[PDB]
Amino acid sequence: AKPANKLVIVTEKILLKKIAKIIDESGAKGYTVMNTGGKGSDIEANIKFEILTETREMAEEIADRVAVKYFNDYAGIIYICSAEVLYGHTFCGPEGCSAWS
Amino acid sequence: AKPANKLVIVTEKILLKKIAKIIDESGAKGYTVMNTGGKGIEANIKFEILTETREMAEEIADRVAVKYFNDYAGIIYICSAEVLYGHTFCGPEGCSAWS
Amino acid sequence: AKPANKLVIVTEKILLKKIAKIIDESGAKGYTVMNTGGKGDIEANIKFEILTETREMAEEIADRVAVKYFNDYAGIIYICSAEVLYGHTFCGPEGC
Ligand SMILES: Nc1ncnc2c1ncn2[C@@H]1O[C@H](COP(=O)(O)O)[C@@H](O)[C@H]1O
Ligand SMILES: Nc1ncnc2c1ncn2[C@@H]1O[C@H](COP(=O)(O)O)[C@@H](O)[C@H]1O
Ligand SMILES: Nc1ncnc2c1ncn2[C@@H]1O[C@H](COP(=O)(O)O)[C@@H](O)[C@H]1O
Repeated sequence: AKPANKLVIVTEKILLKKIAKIIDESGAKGYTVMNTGGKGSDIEANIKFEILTETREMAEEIADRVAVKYFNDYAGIIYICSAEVLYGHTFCGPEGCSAWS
Repeated sequence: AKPANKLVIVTEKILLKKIAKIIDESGAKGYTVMNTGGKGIEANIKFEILTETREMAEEIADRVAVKYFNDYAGIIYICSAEVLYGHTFCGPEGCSAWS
Repeated sequence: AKPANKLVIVTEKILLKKIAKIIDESGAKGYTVMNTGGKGDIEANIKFEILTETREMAEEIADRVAVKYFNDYAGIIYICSAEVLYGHTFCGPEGC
């Protein structure tokens, strides 16, 4: 297994394209996105991104960039969870996530 | 970053309003909720609530489980999380950027 | 609270039933599944979340999925630590 930061961005659904381009520009190998309801009926349409990154620094770069650009004007939260990747074509590399020395 | 518990509640879809009410009264600052499928394929909902303290997450869990989970299907779990940004969650003092 | 492993499988929509069958055959007590988008242009996929009591049960599911499918289909499998606070089946009759 390969350690990973699971970066989660939940924000207003209109920022989808802007945030995807920030993720693409970061070096992250990919991302998962989904529609969600958020309260912060009072529920509104949100989007949640989940981005597994190899380093804490890459996660922080993405978080920082989204927040500095958008979080004055739009509701959102960004957090990280620890994760381990077991299988992942691009995340772990050709030798997979359980490489030996 | 500010330590948080990510409280997850997966349950029957018909409980959405009832559980949102509990989360609202808890002092939690917000929540996410989404339609999901599940087997325990049924129509489910999943709530995600970040809480500042483990006690808040446990009180919400306790309230929901006692009120509904002997009569309806449901699972409640927590993940550790660190909040980097969150205007309401971290408040004015920010997400302790240098802690 | 009862420690748990949260196994997450993101993969192609067509494998929904096939992966569900593998999760069940593993002894896992349940799973959640949802429609997602991903890049890895955004395309439609699915995400499974499976809480397991043991790490080996999570890796058994993971191994069986990846060997059977990840040469031919897009996907990622990862695990997060979790604790279950309430669950009928996960914790048994005496609760978590
Ligand atoms: N404590 C929280 N737990 C979960 N989601 C939250 C929380 N606070 C805010 N959010 C999410 O992010 C938005 C709130 O943004 P903000 O008020 O700028 O933190 C809402 O749409 C929620 O979906
Ligand atoms: N072991 C598990 N892993 C992930 N989700 C679960 C698990 N057990 C139950 N669930 C979810 O919670 C719902 C209610 O569970 P249950 O009360 O066991 O029928 C299910 O329909 C699933 O979506
Ligand atoms: N680093 C990552 N973080 C989050 N999700 C990912 C990542 N890499 C891949 N995925 C998800 O897994 C799916 C298939 O990935 P791939 O097989 O690598 O193209 C993508 O469409 C994403 O939903």
